[PDB]
Amino acid sequence: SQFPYSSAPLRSVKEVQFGLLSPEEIRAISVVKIEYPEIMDESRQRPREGGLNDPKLGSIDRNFKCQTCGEGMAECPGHFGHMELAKPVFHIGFIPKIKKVCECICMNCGKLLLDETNPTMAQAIRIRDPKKRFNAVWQLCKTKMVCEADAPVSRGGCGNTQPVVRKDGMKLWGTWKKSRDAQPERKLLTPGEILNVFKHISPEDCFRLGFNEDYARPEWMIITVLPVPPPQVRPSIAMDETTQGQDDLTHKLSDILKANINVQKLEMDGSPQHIINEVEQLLQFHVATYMDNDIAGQPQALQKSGRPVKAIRARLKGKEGRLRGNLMGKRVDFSARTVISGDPNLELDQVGVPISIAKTLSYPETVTQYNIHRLTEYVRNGPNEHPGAKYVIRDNGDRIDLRYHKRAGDIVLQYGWKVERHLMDDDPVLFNRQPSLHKMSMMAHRVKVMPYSTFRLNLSVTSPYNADFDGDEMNLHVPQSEETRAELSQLCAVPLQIVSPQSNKPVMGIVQDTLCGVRKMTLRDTFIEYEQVMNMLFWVPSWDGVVPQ
Amino acid sequence: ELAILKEERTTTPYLTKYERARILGTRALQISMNAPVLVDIEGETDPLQIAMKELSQRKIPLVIRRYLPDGSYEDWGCDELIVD
Amino acid sequence: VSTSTVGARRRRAKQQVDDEENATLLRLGPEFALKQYDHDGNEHDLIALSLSESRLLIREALKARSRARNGGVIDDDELAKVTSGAVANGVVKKTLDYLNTFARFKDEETCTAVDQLLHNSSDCSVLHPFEIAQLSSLGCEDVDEAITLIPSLAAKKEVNLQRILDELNRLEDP
Amino acid sequence: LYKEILNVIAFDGSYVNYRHMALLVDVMTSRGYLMAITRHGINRADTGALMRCSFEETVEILFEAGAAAELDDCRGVSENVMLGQLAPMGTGAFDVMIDEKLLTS
Amino acid sequence: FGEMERDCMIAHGAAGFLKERLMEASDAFRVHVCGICGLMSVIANLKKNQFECRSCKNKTNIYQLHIPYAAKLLFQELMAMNIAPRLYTERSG
Amino acid sequence: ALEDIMVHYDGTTRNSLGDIIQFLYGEDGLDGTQVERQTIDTIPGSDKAFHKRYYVDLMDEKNSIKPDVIEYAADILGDVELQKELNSEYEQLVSDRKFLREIVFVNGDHNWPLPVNLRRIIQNAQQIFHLDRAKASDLTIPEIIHGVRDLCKKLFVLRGENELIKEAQQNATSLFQCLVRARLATRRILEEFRLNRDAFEWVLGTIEAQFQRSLVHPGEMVGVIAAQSIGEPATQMNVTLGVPRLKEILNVAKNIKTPALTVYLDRE
Amino acid sequence: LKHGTYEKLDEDGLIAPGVRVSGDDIIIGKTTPIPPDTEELGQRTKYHTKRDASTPLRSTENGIVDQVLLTTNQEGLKFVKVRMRTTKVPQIGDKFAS
Amino acid sequence: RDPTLNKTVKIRQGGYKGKIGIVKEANGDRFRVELHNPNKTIPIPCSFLLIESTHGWVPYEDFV
Amino acid sequence: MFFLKDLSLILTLHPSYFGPQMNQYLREKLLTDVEGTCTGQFGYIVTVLDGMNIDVGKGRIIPGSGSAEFEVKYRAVVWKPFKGEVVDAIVSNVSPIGFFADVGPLNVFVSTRLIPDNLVYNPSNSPPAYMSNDELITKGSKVRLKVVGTRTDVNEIYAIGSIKEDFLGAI
RNA sequence: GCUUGUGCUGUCUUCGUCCA
Ligand SMILES: [Mg+2]
Ligand SMILES: [Zn+2]
Ligand SMILES: [Zn+2]
Ligand SMILES: [Zn+2]
Repeated sequence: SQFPYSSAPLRSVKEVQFGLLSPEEIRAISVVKIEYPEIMDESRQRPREGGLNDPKLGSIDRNFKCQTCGEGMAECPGHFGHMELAKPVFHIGFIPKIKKVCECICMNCGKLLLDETNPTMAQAIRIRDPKKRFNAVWQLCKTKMVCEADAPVSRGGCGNTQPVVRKDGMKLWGTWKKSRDAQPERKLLTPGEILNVFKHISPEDCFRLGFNEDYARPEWMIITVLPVPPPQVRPSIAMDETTQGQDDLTHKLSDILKANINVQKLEMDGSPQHIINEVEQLLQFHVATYMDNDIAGQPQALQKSGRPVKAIRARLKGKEGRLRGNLMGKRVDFSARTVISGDPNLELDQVGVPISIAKTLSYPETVTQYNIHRLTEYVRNGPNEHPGAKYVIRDNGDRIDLRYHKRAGDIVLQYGWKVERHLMDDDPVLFNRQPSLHKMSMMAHRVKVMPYSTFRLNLSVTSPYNADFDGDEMNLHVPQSEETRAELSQLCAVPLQIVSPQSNKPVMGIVQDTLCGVRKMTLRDTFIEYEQVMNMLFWVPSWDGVVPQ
Repeated sequence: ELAILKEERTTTPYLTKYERARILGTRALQISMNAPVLVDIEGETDPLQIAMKELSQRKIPLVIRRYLPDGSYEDWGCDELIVD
Repeated sequence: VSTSTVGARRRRAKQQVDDEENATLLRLGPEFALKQYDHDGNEHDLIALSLSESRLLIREALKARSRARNGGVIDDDELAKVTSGAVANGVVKKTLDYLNTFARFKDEETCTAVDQLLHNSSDCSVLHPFEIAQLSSLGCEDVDEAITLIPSLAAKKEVNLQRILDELNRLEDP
Repeated sequence: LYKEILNVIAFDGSYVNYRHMALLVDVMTSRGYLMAITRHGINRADTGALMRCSFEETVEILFEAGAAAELDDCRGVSENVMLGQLAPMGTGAFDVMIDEKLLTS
Repeated sequence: FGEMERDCMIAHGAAGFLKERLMEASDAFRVHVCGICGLMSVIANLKKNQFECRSCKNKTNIYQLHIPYAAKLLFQELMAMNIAPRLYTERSG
Repeated sequence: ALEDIMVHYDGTTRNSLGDIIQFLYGEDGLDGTQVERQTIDTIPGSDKAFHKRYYVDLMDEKNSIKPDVIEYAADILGDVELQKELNSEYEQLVSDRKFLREIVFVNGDHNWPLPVNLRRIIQNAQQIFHLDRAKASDLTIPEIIHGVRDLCKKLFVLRGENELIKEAQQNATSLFQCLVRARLATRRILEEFRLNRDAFEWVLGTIEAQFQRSLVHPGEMVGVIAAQSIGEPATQMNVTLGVPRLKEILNVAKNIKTPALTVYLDRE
Repeated sequence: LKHGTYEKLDEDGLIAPGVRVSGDDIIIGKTTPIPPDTEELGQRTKYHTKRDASTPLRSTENGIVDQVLLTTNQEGLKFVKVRMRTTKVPQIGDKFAS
Repeated sequence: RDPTLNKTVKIRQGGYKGKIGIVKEANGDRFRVELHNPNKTIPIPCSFLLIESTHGWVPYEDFV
Repeated sequence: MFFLKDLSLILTLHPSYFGPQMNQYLREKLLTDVEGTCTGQFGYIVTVLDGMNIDVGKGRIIPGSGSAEFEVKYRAVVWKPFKGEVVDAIVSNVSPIGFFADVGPLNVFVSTRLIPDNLVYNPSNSPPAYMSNDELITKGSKVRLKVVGTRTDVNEIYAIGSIKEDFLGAI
């Protein structure tokens, strides 16, 4: 209930369908066309329309609103633009796949070099998996080096000899055995030509190759129009109090747009083919290093400082990448960390929590008729006294900050509101020590609020945590809901974890001086007098009040 | 289609620990959001304790839908599952 | 708000000309196609309703709801006031007035005879239900008038349109 | 394979329950051939693209999934974790419905 | 809350706690998706109460999802590399 | 590798695709925290000791049940139906001994992790019902035979009436039924434990309930638990061994450091 | 401006030695000029021309100001250093070794 | 706004009698006063204070 | 034109209503939220057949919020105009720019550019009307018009008619 | 007659802490 109301029904994701983006789709989902390299209009605010920071792409500022959806910075997701390229270029990630498809089909009449008449081809057709189907078809048709004008009755073949295609850098060379020996010519296979050849491939041949007519079409691996990400993807940073530095992606897009304008102007005005080749290779290099700057066998694109450019690919890989670093694991709220100490006078499932940590952390409790008096007492106490509270949440979701409220003593609570009270005794919390090698490294304890700045543990739980009190630190996580509290108290609680499934034996025992003392005290020649016996019997919480003979 | 008739239910007749935890959490949340209680509470105030009391007396008005790997499901009432 | 029983309809690349709504071309769109599916997934035909059939159905449903809400114990105003919602009350009042001022058949037996004539006829076995509803609703008098008002009937020249119209006028209470 | 793993584990006196190593070698031999616990073994499966990319070779897996028009059915735990949804495990392996029949009492 | 802690919470079977940690205690975000193309290209003006996917040219088949902001960022970065991740709220078969 | 493996409501172990990894988790469908080391009493010893411990002859007077342990000691000799019941029990025990000694455990090891600690249940029954003193027992032999036989068909791991389900259910409880029959033998119950009727019914009910409580729960993420249970010892640790050998095994290396054969010769 | 206090600063924008300081309190007051907005529509003495760039004390620390240094840098602008002093008494959770 | 914020104050009653402080937060009677030597801030009712003026220490009522 | 359609609605119920009267309360909530509404995809929903015997099924508890979600399937009478369709109407207002008619709950606007020239608007007439030598169309007069265009709003439908063709105008 | 202001960089490098 932290989001403003929307009449769209709320559903969950059941399927993710992958595929390539078509140029028609890129143009259709775009809201503006990007054609001006200059970021700023006149260095007097109000960024230029049609530039890389167009206000229709979205708002990343507090006081400004998006001109496309009208929402604020918190709610606007950002909108895409497009950038028409003067000449088509290869997508750096699909170049070997383009090469294999070029091998699979005929460069003149866009048809597979073999038909279903060959039984091996029929068997290659039969496998449902597109990857394996493509692999089999490629393993067959790679050998075939000549289009067949007639059936091996005309299959539509043009009869031309299929060239040998070899990759060098991002440039494909097609060596034709032109008509024992002769002079063969190797001519550059420009992206436009391969795009035109792919465009004539029939849907059924496309299906035979493992591509899909609806989602993954072979000519969509050639970039003819580039989608422009919104500013939320590439935010600017404030280097100092005055100057603000642009993101790497914004600079790379500026380079791409300058190269595009260069190619267009060069083609329009006057065309020496060598200069066209140079500038178009520069454009191809910019588009390739915008997506992948770790290309083997060529120098990286560098910044003016000499550091390499941070490409989109490098944002998604590694420990600090998007997946590992922000989706499979992330930083979370409602957590605490401090040094741990031992406490012989704590229960096995209890944890001692400093008062400052209990004041900082909170749990949102719903106001009912069973707890309204206690909750309003907490609200009267305020955010600086324990037991107190920090916020009152209305049904509509408006928070009342009790720090800056001059009439907190005149706040009346209604049923259904939420009070973010301080951490209290017997609240279940999750406790954790890194590295978490097994599931007994995270267990649910009960809170006891105590003085001094350490966490306190019973000494029998130091074995599953593999912890000692010579400087170790441990983390604490506070559940924020009734269901989550029930899950912690009924599944992860310390007593339920005494016996481990790894070796069907307990993981917690009597240790250290309790073990030494229990050995010393149970020796045959240990005798105790009546007064000490009375003290030890009274020390037992479960003692029934009957002194043994 | 996907539903399985009550006579040919083959899943375990006992409440598992995950089902018990989820049912207690959901019932506690509902009680804390002003849902009618089906048991007589003497002096209990905590929603989780009231939910546990409801579970012990087989008075929780919830149904567990257990999913099979093929897609079919069986519907079990909280009052007809044995709880330890 | 309400969702139809027809789902899916995901993204593709081909575009068709049978997508725009058009009464003349008998292109009623996917949600009003000739073939429908019920809650059980069985085959179902599109159910058109003339003003007589619609008026009978709304009167029957409204009086059944009024009788049910009153513990099982005729005026249009009170019957409209039975429903809840001021905007709903206005909408049902407007529909009741429109149906009343253009009711071709106010009798159940006349409506039943009209429906049987327009359904069991051999010529009408090919007629679209929308065409049947339009013919029973508009109350046309001439074949040329019906063709001009309903362009779809121009291509179906194997229909005894004139005698069916005369039978409809005969069944119509003067 | 179980004998070798048991030898390695039990040499230094440690003990592990049989079912864990049984499950490990059953995963390693379920496909009819030996599947190594590597990217060459794990990521050559029919599992979802989002689940496979989160282990290793993220960008290559995503490019292959795009070019092959793969459909991820979102049944694994990793897909629901990275989509912020209730994973179909533990307390999320079932649904809870409201019992109208019992409420009449 | 790293990956090993995530595996420990999976081993405990506490799916609700894991979902709450990774969404409510972190980057919880709300997006709108077209019901046809499955893309995050809906232009929603919530106070004007008007939704539209201009590409698919539809105003009625639109849903809202609760996803991590990092997932939204990942999908937008994938879209920048010409990949189309389409999120659908129903299964097909 | 093991993250998406979960036990399902039909008892099978499957991955995210629904492919079956195990038709029953742990081949017994039990939880890893619910088993303890117990001895199977039919495996060790000699044939003379086994015969002395388990065989009850109602004809020979010096190889029968003692007369001070049963109140019906008079009208017991000479019966033939009861002798047939005792012979059926002994043949079942001999079949169990053959099975365990020849197929399952060939080196004679008999201390294995199993569920439901029977010794603890027996001594609990003795303490609760005060089974001390030389008082004769009112527990008839057919009651013992039928109680044990019925108990050995109520240990439900899988529910259903299909023949494959019954075959899998009988397979899953073979070792535990061998343990129960080895412990709850007629001569043992009458002489070593000295149970009465109430104690016997309590033991049977307790065995059934505790076996029901030891089954694995559907929804368990046993793959992650197995992964952690294998990786945890690896943290605390001429043939290559240890972590390099574990790496060789998990990577399925073609050229291992120390290849070797174990060649066994014929007896002579 | 920031949420901390500014009453402990002197006329020259610097705190004096011997003053108690808590977390977030401002110890160095600094401003940078900003081109004024359309506030020349009439704001007699309350039109903003500066942006605050002050230095607060660390939120987790508190102590006494011990010494304040004022000099000029290599280029020729002013340059300040403020030293804070506090006493740390041993307590539960402090690390010792032989 | 109270006229006692950011002003030197002295405590006249309770367990902190005769300690010099500075008023930091004042909402309803429970003035928050930081203590000059103990690095801490404590709540205190307005009745227990003494606000400094140009002519000795003045009580709370006699100053506002 | 009226039709019979099988419609579905998603109904969310707060836990405070989890009582024996849950089914009937859901029925009345469905009736209040469906009767009289106007959806552009379907048109106008006028009544729901068998309104007191609608199956509601079993509601699913939403994880993290407690509220139950119900899937209610029902059959209702729905009216929706189509492009190029001729229907009757009743004039509701007369203006120099054209006349506004009512077709049930739908209001149809016809501009003068879709009206024949001989039907000159007479503002001096009592009441004001678009009249010709042999035709006189005013407030409350029966008119037969052909729907040319339909404009869809969030929860409203705007239709545009024409009377310039044959067999149209006054009736 | 006089009313209290409402927040924060990025990228590398080095040195450390607790396990292993
Ligand atoms: Mg240590
Ligand atoms: Zn926007
Ligand atoms: Zn060819
Ligand atoms: Zn769309």
